[PDB]
Amino acid sequence: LSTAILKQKNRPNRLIVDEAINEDNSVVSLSQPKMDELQLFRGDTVLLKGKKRREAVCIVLSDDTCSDEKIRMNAVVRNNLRVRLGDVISIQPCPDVKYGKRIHVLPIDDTVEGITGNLFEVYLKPYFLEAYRPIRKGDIFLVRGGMRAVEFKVVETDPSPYCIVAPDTVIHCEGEPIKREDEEESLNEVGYDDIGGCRKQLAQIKEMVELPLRHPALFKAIGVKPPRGILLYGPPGTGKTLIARAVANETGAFFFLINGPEIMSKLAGESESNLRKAFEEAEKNAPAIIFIDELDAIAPKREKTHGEVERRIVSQLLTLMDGLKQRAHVIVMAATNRPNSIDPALRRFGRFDREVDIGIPDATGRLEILQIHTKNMKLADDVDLEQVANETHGHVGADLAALCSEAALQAIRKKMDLIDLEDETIDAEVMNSLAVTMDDFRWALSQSNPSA
Amino acid sequence: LSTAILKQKNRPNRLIVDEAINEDNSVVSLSQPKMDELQLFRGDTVLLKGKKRREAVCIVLSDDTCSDEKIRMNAVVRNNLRVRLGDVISIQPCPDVKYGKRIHVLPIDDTVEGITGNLFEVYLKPYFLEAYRPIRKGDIFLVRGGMRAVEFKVVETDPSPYCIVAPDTVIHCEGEPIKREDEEESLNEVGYDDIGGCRKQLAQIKEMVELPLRHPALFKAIGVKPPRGILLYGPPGTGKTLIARAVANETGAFFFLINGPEIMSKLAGESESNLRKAFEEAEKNAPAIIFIDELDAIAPKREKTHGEVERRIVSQLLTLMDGLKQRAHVIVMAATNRPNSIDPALRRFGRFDREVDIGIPDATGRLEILQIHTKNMKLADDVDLEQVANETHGHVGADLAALCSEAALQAIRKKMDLIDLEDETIDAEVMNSLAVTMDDFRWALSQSNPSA
Ligand SMILES: Nc1ncnc2c1ncn2[C@@H]1O[C@H](COP(=O)(O)OP(=O)(O)OP(O)(O)=S)[C@@H](O)[C@H]1O
Ligand SMILES: Nc1ncnc2c1ncn2[C@@H]1O[C@H](COP(=O)(O)OP(=O)(O)OP(O)(O)=S)[C@@H](O)[C@H]1O
Ligand SMILES: [Mg+2]
Repeated sequence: LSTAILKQKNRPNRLIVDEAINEDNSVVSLSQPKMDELQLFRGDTVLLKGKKRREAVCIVLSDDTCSDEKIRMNAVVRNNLRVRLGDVISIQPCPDVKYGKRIHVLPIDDTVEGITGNLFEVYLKPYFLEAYRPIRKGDIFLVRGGMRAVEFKVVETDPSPYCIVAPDTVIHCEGEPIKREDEEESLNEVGYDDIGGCRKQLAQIKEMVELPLRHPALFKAIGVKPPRGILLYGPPGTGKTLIARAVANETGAFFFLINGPEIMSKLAGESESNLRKAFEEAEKNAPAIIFIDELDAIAPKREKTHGEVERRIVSQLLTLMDGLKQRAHVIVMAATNRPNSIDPALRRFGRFDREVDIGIPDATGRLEILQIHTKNMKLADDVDLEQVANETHGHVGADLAALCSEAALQAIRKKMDLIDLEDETIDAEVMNSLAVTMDDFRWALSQSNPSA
Repeated sequence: LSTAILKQKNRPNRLIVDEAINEDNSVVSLSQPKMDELQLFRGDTVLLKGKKRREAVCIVLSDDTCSDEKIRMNAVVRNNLRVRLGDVISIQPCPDVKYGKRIHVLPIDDTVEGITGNLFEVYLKPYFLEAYRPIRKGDIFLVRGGMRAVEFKVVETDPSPYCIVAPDTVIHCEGEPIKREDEEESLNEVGYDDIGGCRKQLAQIKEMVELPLRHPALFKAIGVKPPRGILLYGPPGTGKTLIARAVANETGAFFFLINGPEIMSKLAGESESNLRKAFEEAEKNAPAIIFIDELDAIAPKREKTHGEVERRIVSQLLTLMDGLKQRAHVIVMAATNRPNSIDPALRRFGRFDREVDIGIPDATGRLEILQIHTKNMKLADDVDLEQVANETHGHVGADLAALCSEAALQAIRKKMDLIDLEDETIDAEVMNSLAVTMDDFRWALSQSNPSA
C-alpha cells in the first residue's frame, strides 16, 4: 500500500540468479526464449546490476538446462554483484565497450603466500589470451595455475569503469598485495538487506530521499516541492546509523556523512568550516545526501546550551538548510535518539520537516534482525531463531546483536577445555566444531537487558 | 563453568617449580622421562615463562632426584620468573639464540657499598668465563667474589631481549648503581595474584580483552565481532586501578594508560592531542589495550558540564571510539566509581558496550584481600585472618589495605619503648621481633571505617 515503492516489480530483464554450467568468470547464461525477448544475440557483452551499487560485465550465451526467468552465473560473478543464488538482478544490453589498453590488477595476500615466480605469466596471460574478456573496475576474479588458484582485484581500467581485454591490453600487476581484511570490509559493507524490522521506514526513506533525487521529474510534473530534511529518530540502538551506512552504500546519490561528535571534537570555527565544506561539497556533486549522524550533538536547543561556539553552530546549520535553493537537489538526512533535545527551529517547515520513526522492532523485526546477525555464524541444528525473537520483547537491533555476540562467547566458553589463552594459536579441529547451540542463546537470553 | 577461562590446563611443558640441586644461575633441571617427551636434549638453551610477563633463558640438564612433573631452579631464576616454589611455569624449546657482542650490566647499590676495586674483574669475568651463559634483559643475577656476593641487573643486550654470553661479548658495567628501591617497585609490580575477590570479574576481563586480542581467529571463525569498550565500575577502592595495573603487567597486548585527571590537567587542545596520541599509539602497536582510568573525569554528561573545552573532549573521545575500524585489534578499557555520571553516548553499542562490575567483596573476597595484603607482613602465630574477614562487612579492598596498615602501626606503637624518633637508625634486635599480633588487628578493627 505505502510499502509500494519497495515492491520487486516484474520485468523482462529482472532474472533469478541460478548456478552456472559454464564455469568461466566472463560468462552468464540465459534460456533461448529469454535472449530473443531482450534482443540479445550470442556473444554480446552485457551489463549486470547487482545489490549495493555493484555491477559486472559479461558475455551472454544460450542455455538449454537454464529456465526462462533465470540467469546462470558462477560464484565469482555472484560475488562481484554481491548476490546469493536466487536473488534478482537486472541484465542490460551493453554494446558500448571499448577495448582497454591499460589494466591494473592485484592479487589477494592470503591467496599468494610462497613463490611469486611471475604472476602475469603463470596466471594472467593464460586467463586473458585471445579471450576478449569483459571486466569492471572492482571485479574480484579467480585464476587457476598449476599448484593452486589466486584471487585478483581489478584496481584500474583504461576506459572509465569497464573495458574488453583485447590482446592490445597492457596488464599491469606490479604493486602491493591487496589485504584480505579490506575486501572482507568491502563484502560486509552494509546494505538494505543488513537492516531488519524497518520495512515501512525503509519505504519512507526511498520515498523521501531516493525518489526525489533520482526522479525529480515526478515532483516537478505533479507540481509539488520535494521535502529536503529527513530526521530519523528512535531509541538507542534501533538502526539509525546502520540505515545511514545502508543508504550510503545503496544510493545512486553522492553521500556525505557528518558525525555529530566528529564536528564538536574540532576547534572553534574549524567545525563551522567543516559544516560549510560538507554543504558546499554536496551542492557541487549534483544529486546528494547529507547525513548528519547524532544531530542532537550539533543542534541542541539554543536555550539549554552554554557555549557561544555551540550556539553559533546551530545558527551555522540553519543558515545552510535555508541556503540550499530548490534547484540544489540535496536532501539532508539526520539521526538522533533524543529528537526532543534538538532546537525546534531546525524541525520547522523546509528544514527537517519530515520524521522517520525507527522504533522498537516487533516480533517479526527481531526475527529479521537475528537472521541478519547470524548469517555468518555457525549455528547448530537445534537453534530456533523464531523462539529467540519471541523471548526478546524489549530488544532493539543493538541488543540482539549483543545477544548473538554473547551466545557466541558461551559456545567459546563450552570449548575452553581444548582452548588455552597461553597457546600461540587455537587447535584446528576445535575451530571447526564451533557451533552456537540454542542452549547458548538461552544463556545469552538469561543475561540479556533492554536499555529503554 | 564461566570461570573456565581461568583454569590451569595440564600440558607436557607446564611444570611445578622445585628447589635446584644444581645451584648455578643459568641452569634448570628436569627428569629424564620429561626431557624425552618435550624433545629437549642435554645442554639446550630453553625459554621459561613465569608470572606477570616475566621470562628467563636457561640451560636444561637431566636430574634423577627431580620428579617428572617438576622443574628444579635456584632462587635467582625463581626471582626472575617472579615465582615462589610450587608455581606453574612454561618450558619452551629455544634454539634461536645468537651470541651477544655487547651486554650492559649494573650492580645493585646496597650490595656494593665499600671497595669497588674492579667489578668486572672480581665478579663478572669469573661468572661468564667460557660459561656460554644465556641471559635475558631485566634478569637480576647474583655473583660471589671473595668477601661477599653482589647482585647485578641486565640493563641492555646485543640481540633484542636475550643472548648467549660467548667469550666474544663485551660486558659493559660502567654506570650508576641500580637503586634497590627501583627493583623492589619492579618485584612488587601488580599482577593477577595481587588482586583478590574478583575471580569472576577477572574471568570477564580475560574473555572480553585478552581472548579477542590474542586469539581473534575464534571470533572471526564463529562469525562474531569482538566487543571493543569495557567499562569497569564500582564503589571507591574496589580494585579498578589495581586491575588496570595487573592487566598492564600481565597482558601480551601493548598497553596504554590514560589517567582521567592527567588528561584534564593539561592545556586546552594539548589534552585533545594527548588523547589523539594515545589512540594512534595503540593503533600503531597492533594488538593493544587502552585503559582510561577515572573515565568520569574526561567524559561527564555533556549536559552537566559547563566548559567548552570539556564538552569538546567528550566529543573527541566518542570520535576516537568510533574511529577504530574492525581490523584495528584495539580494545578500550575504562574505570569509574560514578558510572552514571558518564555521558550515555559513550555507553552505547560499539563504544563502552560492556560493563564489568568490580563490586564490594564478600566474606571470601575479604579473606583473599587480607591474604594478599599480609604476604610481605610479619604476622604472629595467633593472627586469624578469617576472623578479620568476618568482622569487616562494609570493607572494600582499600579499607582492608588501610586496616592492615594500621594494625602494623599499632605493632610499631607497642615497640615504641625500644624505639626513638631522635635516633639515627633503629636497633637491630627490635626490627626482627616486629610481628603484627591479632590484638593489633582488633585495635585496627575498632578504629576502622567504611567510606560511609
Ligand atoms: N534494525 C536493525 N537491523 C539490523 N541490525 C541492527 C538494527 N538495529 C541495530 N542493529 C545492529 O546494532 C548495531 C547498532 O545499531 P546502530 O545503527 O549503531 O544504532 P543507532 O540506531 O545508530 O543508535 P544510536 O542512536 O546511535 S545510540 C548495528 O551495527 C547493527 O549491527
Ligand atoms: N579486590 C582487591 N584485591 C586486592 N587489593 C585491593 C582490592 N581492592 C583494593 N585493593 C587495595 O586497595 C588499593 C586501592 O584500590 P584501587 O584499585 O586504587 O581502587 P579503585 O577501585 O581504583 O577505586 P577508585 O574508584 O579509584 S576510588 C589497591 O592499591 C590495593 O592495595
Ligand atoms: Mg581507582
